[PDB]
Amino acid sequence: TSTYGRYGSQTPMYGSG
Amino acid sequence: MIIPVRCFTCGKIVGNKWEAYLGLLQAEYTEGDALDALGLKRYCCRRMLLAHVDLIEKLLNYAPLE
Amino acid sequence: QQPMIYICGECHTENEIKSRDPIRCRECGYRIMYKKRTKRLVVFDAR
Amino acid sequence: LPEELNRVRLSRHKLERWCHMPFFAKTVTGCFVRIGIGKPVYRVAEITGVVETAKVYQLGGTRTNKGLQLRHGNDQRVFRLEFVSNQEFTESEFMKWKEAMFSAGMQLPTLDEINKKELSIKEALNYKFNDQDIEEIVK
Ligand SMILES: [Zn+2]
Ligand SMILES: [Zn+2]
Repeated sequence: TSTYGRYGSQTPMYGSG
Repeated sequence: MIIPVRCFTCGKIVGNKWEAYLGLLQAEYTEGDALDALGLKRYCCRRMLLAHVDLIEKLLNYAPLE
Repeated sequence: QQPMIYICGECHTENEIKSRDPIRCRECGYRIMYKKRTKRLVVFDAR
Repeated sequence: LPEELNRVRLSRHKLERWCHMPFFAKTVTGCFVRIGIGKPVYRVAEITGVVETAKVYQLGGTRTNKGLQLRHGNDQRVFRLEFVSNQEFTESEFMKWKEAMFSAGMQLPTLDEINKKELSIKEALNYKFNDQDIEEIVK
């Protein structure tokens, strides 16, 4: 249980805001 | 806690009749006519819905979360 | 590598408690906490 | 090598465990994160300092209003803890960071520095929280 990403959870961008 | 699935003495399914019984009593039914409408003829089966006390409604007041 | 996870009380948030640790919730403060269900096989021959 | 640089790469699932652990400005300062710019392009920015934003945002279940003072060679600005990527340092991004550091005049941190810094993360992970850190954590 260190980094269970499996990609990921939709990483938001900085230029998208 | 919860309505028994079967009448102890008969074996007739009364688990699907507690909520219907409560609805019929939400109407102006006399307490016996609700049982009569639910198709409960034997008094052994009628006592299942007559005497039942629904505590699972009180136990659900102790929400684990929210 | 299992940290012995507990469930808080007033919080109900899983906390990681290893040995030599104070039993408190990771949030809001709670000295009561319970244990999670086992992972062993639970089988009832319904009767 | 981008693969050795991935050891000190801070993914998104590790910042969640240390949103409130002290000594934060001593363990993360020296590592590299894969921050997002935005379209799928990325740049390797340098974790320089620990800053705090006035914008409180939720990252899954946890929330953190803190920022991170990142810098890609010369281009430095504020950043938040939600735009970081779990993706490892790719070849193109690694070479782009190398060119940003060579174009900026910054020395490339020696590999022994990365070797001695990557173990800080693991010793921080298995740290026993016997002192008064639970109380400040809850506060
Ligand atoms: Zn019966
Ligand atoms: Zn607590």
